Amino acid sequence: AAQTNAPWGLARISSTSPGTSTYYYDESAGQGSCVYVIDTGIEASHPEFEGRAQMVKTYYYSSRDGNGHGTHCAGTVGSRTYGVAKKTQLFGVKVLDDNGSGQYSTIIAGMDFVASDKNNRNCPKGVVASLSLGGGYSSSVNSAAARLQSSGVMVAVAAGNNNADARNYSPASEPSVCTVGASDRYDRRSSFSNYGSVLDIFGPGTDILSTWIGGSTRSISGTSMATPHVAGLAAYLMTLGKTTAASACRYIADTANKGDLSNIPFGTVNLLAYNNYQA
Ligand SMILES: [Ca+2]
Repeated sequence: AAQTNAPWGLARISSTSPGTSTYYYDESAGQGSCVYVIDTGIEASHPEFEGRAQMVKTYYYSSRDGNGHGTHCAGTVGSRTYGVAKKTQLFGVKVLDDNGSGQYSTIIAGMDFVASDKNNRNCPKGVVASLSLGGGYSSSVNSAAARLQSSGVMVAVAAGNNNADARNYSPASEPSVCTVGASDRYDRRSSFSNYGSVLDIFGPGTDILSTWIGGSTRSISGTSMATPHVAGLAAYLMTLGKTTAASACRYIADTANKGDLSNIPFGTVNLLAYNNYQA
């Protein structure tokens, strides 16, 4: 399949080179996989989701995304126009309030929720979780992310936006999950992206067009935007049978575009997520 005039980040993850605008992908498009978006919620009624999104848990008075951030992330995972895995099922877990923040105890509960809830969902091709959130180092937050990954979910987490070593942030610093840094359309490390030996992979994170609340769209930036590119890529690859939840981060790193990014500090991987689709 080919989607012309796609958001630059979609075009980038199916290209060996920057500067193109068509997204190429196998038409299976993540069908039969599931991605949990653990964030501010998802505006499921948005037509861009085509009935494939649903809120499954909230820790607040409503399951509505009153912020937009979670809807944007979900759109990069799996919206029809802005998504990597255009046929995946999307499940929203609202651990962040409408101001975009959440207590670590609530975030931990939401991770353990996903580890159990996947047993209530039909995901024959596999399960992914996208965590575009984080704060300072917490062993409890890291151990929750480790449990989620151990349970058989491909966990993708944002590296953080501190232009610092991700070792000091959670869940970014949990070794066993897939920690995602951000790049821009000219293949630079995004100025704000964290780095360090705990990163597994980079994805597009600067000026990312996706869905927003009120049935809308907008472009925003962050490692929060890079993470769902990787989560959607994992779902896509698991539907194709190329990898599994336990192995997907390594598979993505093995098949990434290697050595092509700029402003990568010494000791940080120079790997950019790539779907290696050949039509
Ligand atoms: Ca890792």
